[PDB]
Amino acid sequence: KGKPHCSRNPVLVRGIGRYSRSAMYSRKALYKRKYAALATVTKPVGGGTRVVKLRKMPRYYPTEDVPRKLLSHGKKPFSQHVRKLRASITPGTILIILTGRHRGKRVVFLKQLSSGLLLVTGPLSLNRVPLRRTHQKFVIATSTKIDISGVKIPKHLTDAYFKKKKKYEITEQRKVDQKAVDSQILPKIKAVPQLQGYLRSVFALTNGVYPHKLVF
Amino acid sequence: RVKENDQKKKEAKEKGTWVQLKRQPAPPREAHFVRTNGKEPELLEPIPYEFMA
Amino acid sequence: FYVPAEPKLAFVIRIRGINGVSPKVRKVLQLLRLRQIFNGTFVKLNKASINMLRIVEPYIAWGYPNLKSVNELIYKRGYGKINKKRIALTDNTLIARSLGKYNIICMEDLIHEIYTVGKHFKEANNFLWPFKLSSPRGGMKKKTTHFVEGGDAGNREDQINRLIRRMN
Amino acid sequence: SGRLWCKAIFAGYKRGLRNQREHTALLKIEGVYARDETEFYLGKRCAYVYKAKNNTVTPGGKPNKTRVIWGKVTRAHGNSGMVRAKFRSNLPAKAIGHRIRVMLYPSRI
Amino acid sequence: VLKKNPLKNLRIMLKLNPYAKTMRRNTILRQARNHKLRVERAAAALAAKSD
Amino acid sequence: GVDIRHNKDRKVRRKEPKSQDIYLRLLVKLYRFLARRTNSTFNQVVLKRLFMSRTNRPPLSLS
Amino acid sequence: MKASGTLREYKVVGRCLPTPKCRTPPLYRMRIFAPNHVVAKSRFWYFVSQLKKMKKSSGEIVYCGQVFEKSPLRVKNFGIWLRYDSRSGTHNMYREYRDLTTAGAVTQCYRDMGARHRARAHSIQIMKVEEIAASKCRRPAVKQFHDSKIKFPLPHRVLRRQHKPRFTTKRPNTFF
RNA sequence: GUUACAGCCCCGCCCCGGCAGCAGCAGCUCGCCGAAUCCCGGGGCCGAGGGAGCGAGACCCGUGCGCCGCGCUCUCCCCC
RNA sequence: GGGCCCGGGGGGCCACGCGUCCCCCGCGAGCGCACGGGGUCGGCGGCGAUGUCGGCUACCCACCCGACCCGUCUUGAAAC
RNA sequence: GGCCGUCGCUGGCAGUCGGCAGAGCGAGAAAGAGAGUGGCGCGGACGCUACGCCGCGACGAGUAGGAGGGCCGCUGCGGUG
Ligand SMILES: [Mg+2]
Ligand SMILES: [Mg+2]
Ligand SMILES: [Mg+2]
Ligand SMILES: [Mg+2]
Ligand SMILES: [Mg+2]
Ligand SMILES: [Mg+2]
Ligand SMILES: [Mg+2]
Ligand SMILES: [Mg+2]
Ligand SMILES: [Mg+2]
Ligand SMILES: [Mg+2]
Ligand SMILES: [Mg+2]
Ligand SMILES: [Mg+2]
Ligand SMILES: [Mg+2]
Repeated sequence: KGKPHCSRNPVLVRGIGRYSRSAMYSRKALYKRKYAALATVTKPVGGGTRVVKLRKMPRYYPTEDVPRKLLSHGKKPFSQHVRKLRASITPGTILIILTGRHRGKRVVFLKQLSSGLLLVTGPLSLNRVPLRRTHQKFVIATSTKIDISGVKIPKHLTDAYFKKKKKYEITEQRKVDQKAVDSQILPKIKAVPQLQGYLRSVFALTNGVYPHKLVF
Repeated sequence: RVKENDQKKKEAKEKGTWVQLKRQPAPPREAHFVRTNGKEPELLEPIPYEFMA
Repeated sequence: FYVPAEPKLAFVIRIRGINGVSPKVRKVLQLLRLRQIFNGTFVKLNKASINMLRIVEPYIAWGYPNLKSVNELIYKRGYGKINKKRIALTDNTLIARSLGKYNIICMEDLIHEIYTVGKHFKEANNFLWPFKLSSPRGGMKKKTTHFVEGGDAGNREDQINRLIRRMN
Repeated sequence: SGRLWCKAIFAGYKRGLRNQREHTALLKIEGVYARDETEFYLGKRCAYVYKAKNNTVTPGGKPNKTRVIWGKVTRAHGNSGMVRAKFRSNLPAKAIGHRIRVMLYPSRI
Repeated sequence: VLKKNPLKNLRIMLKLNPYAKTMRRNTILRQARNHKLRVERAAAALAAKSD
Repeated sequence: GVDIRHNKDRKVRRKEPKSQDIYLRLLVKLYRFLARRTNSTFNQVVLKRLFMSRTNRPPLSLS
Repeated sequence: MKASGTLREYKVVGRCLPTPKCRTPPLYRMRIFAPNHVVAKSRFWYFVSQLKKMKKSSGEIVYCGQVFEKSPLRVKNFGIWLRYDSRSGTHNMYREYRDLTTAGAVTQCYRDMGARHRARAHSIQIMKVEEIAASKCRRPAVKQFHDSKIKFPLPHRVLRRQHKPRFTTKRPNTFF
């Protein structure tokens, strides 16, 4: 019985600790921490008491089984993967969603969600784009930012809030959340000159415009 | 070399020092110092051509 | 002036192919265990070895390798001739199981034995299968002439490290 | 309300002089004519759009006659802003000198 | 066994050479310390450009 | 390419008896097991000789 | 030799290895212009085998280091004494260049001997490179740059970068 | 003609005169390198194999993240 | 420089027990992390009953690259 | 790096040894998870046509010619289905 300390030596490089194991032996203080030395349930029957069996043996065996497979190690499921971002996508940046039905719309970034997706809302007043998820890869990042650091994005909306159910009818919670985030963002994009007209516009490549050449 | 190795193997057996008896190819020559004691090295020049024939 | 010791160890890479080779050149190339193009071996130098490398100079490129070249060759292209089979050096138990009778029990013992050419260089080297190196990235200058006359054959002394890194 | 792709020409296949290796395609993206500028397009998804006789299904829409072969810009070719691309089905030689679309969307910005 | 590269994989290297752990722990500490000394000498040189 | 002569890579030594008689093949099934599972070199020689032809196991007279 | 890249200049010294006949053999030094130190040691043994009864296996190289330019920011006048095989006969030349470094002037000499006389690097033996005062120069192409008030336009500036606009609209200017 | 209203070159004495700095982010004035070498990132192609067991013992029949390999916390006690 | 950097008067260490004597000056346990004996997700999105989905191979056509007619005798055959 | 075959290791497996039980023989270091005598719950995949199954390495041009394997093909006979 004890409270857990954190890991003493810092992550110097990935997989390499900053302190060697003698300095770590001294830091843990191991010099003074030496040490030396269901399947059955009885049930009454109205007979006697039977001893019933939990997980009784199977009644059907298929004509052939596959063998078990070996043990790999670094193969985590999706809900335990590490979630990256770019350095160019920061909360407040303006993005260009490229692929969906909102192609080319200049649209405001809110937060990195739990599944890695971008909570992304270029306002429903301007873009006609809701509180919507997008993907990091399928988004170009414009270097045009708002100081959104002082808004209260709600805690209840997360990756399970935007995941599909099964005619899609707009619930009232979508409207209330859209308003409660829209009214917090929209004065900060009105506080910048001509940013709302930039958000109403759509992105288009035109003649002599090459994406390797024009910077944003 | 048979006779000399018999002499070198009977000797240094009671003494116990291990003595090399196989021949060995000519090694790379070991590091050494070269003394330019006083004088500098003489500068060599390609000679110009002159047609003796 | 300090004249350093003449180098005891050479990495020999075969640069020319398998077609149209003289019988004495073919015999010496198969005594150095160079049976493909871009195969490599470590050779210790002495009067016998240097004349064997003189007799096959157009077909080999060789020089005097670095310590880092020994490190990358043993760690990345390092395989062992275990039970007359090419088995990858992925554990020190493999090196110990064959060469432990020479007190060579880890990868570092074998690297020390190859680089600082030891008493048991023959067995640590013959434990190593010939190195299977790729084509030189960037390329060759010219395969057919000597390094001195602007090519790649022959002794390129310290400069074999630029081509080990180019090939390994 | 505009163009969301870049204009590339399917120049030819990856070839030696007397051998062509048609699993790899060669693409000439418009406006890039050096290897310094081709670093943008590597890994971007390329597409050969073409229209045929019979209706085929469209994801998110009604059946049209337009079809595609999707690709991937793999690595730079040559020294002058040419590039290699590798598609799921190898491109027809019907498409030599015709337009393929190099999309922006596998973005690295 | 899949030959993993010891020059890439840190732990295949540590399975083969455990002293590479301290050869690599040193020269992270060494190089960061020398980079601190480089920045500090540059800051003293800029102060001497002021002074 | 590699310069090995593939001339003598196949060793023509006898792997199994050419006879189809079932008792000799049962004795071979017994000594295959004894040859790979004992450390003895008797069983290798006896396994080898149960493969060989009639002219390679000649009759041994009584004397 | 393949006179490749830029030549470097080397101080290669060496000697015959000692016998009990001569206990301490004398050291011989040369100035080798070479791409690298390996071909510089080879070119050393070339000229030493010509001048002495000395081969590589009966001798040794004691020092081989690059000698740098002691003034690489001064434009200087180099006179190079040549020896080259023609198609017919071999010839002696004096020849003048004007570079910052001696290795640069000898690189320029190899390019110019290959240019004018179609002679390749194995024909050419550099025997003497000497930096030369501006009053002692013999060749007029070098002497015309010895003007304190030198002044000239860049008259007909043919433009490069021709394919960056492959298809331009204005014809290019060439007067600048 | 010889410092004058520009400069260049050499020698001697000044601590190799001294202060940077240092094969230079004056991001190219000229090299060889890395046990004297490490970190991070981007693109491409691939994913073959498939009963590796762990702990609990004849005082028990559990369970499949198991070897080698690296090191994390707790079985001491405080402080921020 | 080398001697475990011989010996005496702020950083790092594959260094950690108690006692007896000569000489020199063999069982601690558990729990998570993982560059660790070859890929998985305990992540998803669309379209589908009269006009669409799949079907490499086999039917026809087109394009790019390739490509002379087989047997034979011969040193050599697409051979006038 | 994947797959096909060949060759080699004359490599591995008869150990499917189960309340008549104890699940191992990859491991740098000639040889034993030896036997002795004094001080509740009834369970545990696949396999092995051993002419079979399995695992490692390297290798693969071919005329004339040689040899092997064909669960390639034709016609009749003894058996069998
Ligand atoms: Mg040839
Ligand atoms: Mg390249
Ligand atoms: Mg030739
Ligand atoms: Mg053959
Ligand atoms: Mg044969
Ligand atoms: Mg054609
Ligand atoms: Mg005929
Ligand atoms: Mg005839
Ligand atoms: Mg004829
Ligand atoms: Mg014919
Ligand atoms: Mg004819
Ligand atoms: Mg082959
Ligand atoms: Mg064949």
